[PDB]
Amino acid sequence: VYFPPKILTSVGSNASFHCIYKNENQIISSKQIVWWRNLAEKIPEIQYSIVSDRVSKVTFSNLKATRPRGKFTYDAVYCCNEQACHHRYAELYV
Amino acid sequence: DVNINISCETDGYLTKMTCRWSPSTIQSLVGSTVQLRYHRRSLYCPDSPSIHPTSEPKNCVLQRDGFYECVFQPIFLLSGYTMWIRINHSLGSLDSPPTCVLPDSVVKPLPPSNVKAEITVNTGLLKVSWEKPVFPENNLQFQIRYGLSGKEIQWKTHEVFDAKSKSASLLVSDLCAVYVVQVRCRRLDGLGYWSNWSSPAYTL
Amino acid sequence: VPIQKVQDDTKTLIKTIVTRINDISHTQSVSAKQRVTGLDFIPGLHPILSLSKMDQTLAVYQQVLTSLPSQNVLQIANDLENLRDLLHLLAFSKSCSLPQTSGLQKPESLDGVLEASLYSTEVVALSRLQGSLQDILQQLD
Ligand SMILES: *[C@@H]1O[C@H](CO)[C@@H](O)[C@H](O)[C@H]1NC(C)=O
Ligand SMILES: *[C@@H]1O[C@H](CO)[C@@H](O)[C@H](O)[C@H]1NC(C)=O
Repeated sequence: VYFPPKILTSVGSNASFHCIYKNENQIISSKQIVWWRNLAEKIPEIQYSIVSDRVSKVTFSNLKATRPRGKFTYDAVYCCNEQACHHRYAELYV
Repeated sequence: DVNINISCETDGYLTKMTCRWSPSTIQSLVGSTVQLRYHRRSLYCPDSPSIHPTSEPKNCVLQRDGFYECVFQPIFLLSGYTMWIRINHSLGSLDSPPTCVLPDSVVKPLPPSNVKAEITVNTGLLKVSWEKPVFPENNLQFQIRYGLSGKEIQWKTHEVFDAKSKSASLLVSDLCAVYVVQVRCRRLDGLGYWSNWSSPAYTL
Repeated sequence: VPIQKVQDDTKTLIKTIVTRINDISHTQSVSAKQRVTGLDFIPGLHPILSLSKMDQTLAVYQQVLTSLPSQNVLQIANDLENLRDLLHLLAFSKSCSLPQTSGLQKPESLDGVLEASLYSTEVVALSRLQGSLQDILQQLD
């Protein structure tokens, strides 16, 4: 459950995401979530915000042009619980 | 009688196989279509090669130098290939004596990058070092050549056996001038082929 | 063929395939502290001791690797198939005559994640397969 799943914007402006995590039949709160990028980098806690009890909001700043990775041309960002990441992800395009 | 020598070539990335063979005794057969058959094995080349009743065709292209050319993709690291030359015509069929080639035995590496040199003014031996290529992972032996700088070069040859040695020492005759050195590498056992030379690195 | 040559060839095969996984995974760098659900059928969470466990795990790895549509992945799958054949050769070399039984995969979840989670499946499979290969190299001696 993501909204929106993808976005288009050239280098020179910020970014905005929204995720809600679903696990079995229980929905986790928002104060515990941590964001993830490409499963390689952890984003410091300054870069998040909470709109309400059930959504994690992240605003990036001064995004740089993404580097191609194999056949793939987008970078993926995952919302995960503690250290448990759901399979789905949002699409980042520059 | 008919005889066709077979030569194969492998790139250093272990993703491409190239084989070449001479057409030097087929021109005298008017109307003779050419073709190639190759048979794969589960593991290893066998003791006595022979013709496998079931095979797989593969087309080859003619280049300008006068050699038939074709490739295999993808390749197998430890699988035996049995291939041969076959000629078809209107009075029967003749089969050439085959030859078995292991894919790992005909692999040559890339030249070693980042070649440098310097003159230790204190002692008198020339110091040079390299880095082994990423592939192949097997142990390799290196051979080194040095000489003066100018239009024509009167080279001298030397080698290093210890694969773990990334450094070498060499007796020289002049040190106030500038020398030239390059390197090349190959597998220790003997299989494969020499891998050119290295980029010209000029001393200071 | 002599057993020692076979063992050396096996060891070299593990080392080369690990190196290919490494330099293809440098652009796909992942961290081990991130667990993703929906891939419980991908192994790598337990140590591997017995021969049949290695055979079955490598068969599963080969299956998931050919489940992915890319050329380099095809090469990795081919190398793992050669590795499996080498391991079967070793198993018969050990002079143990337990009848060969193989197969038993019902991968509907595999197709689901492949059509839904291509990237995650690829990276997690590569990472866990590399870890598994390191475990086999550790326990081979
Ligand atoms: C992006 O964020 C910066 C501060 O981080 C802000 O000044 C700017 O108005 C935002 N929007 C843009 C650049 O379109
Ligand atoms: C020498 O290197 C060039 C390019 O690096 C390559 O095209 C050539 O095939 C090499 N020589 C041999 C004998 O393979």
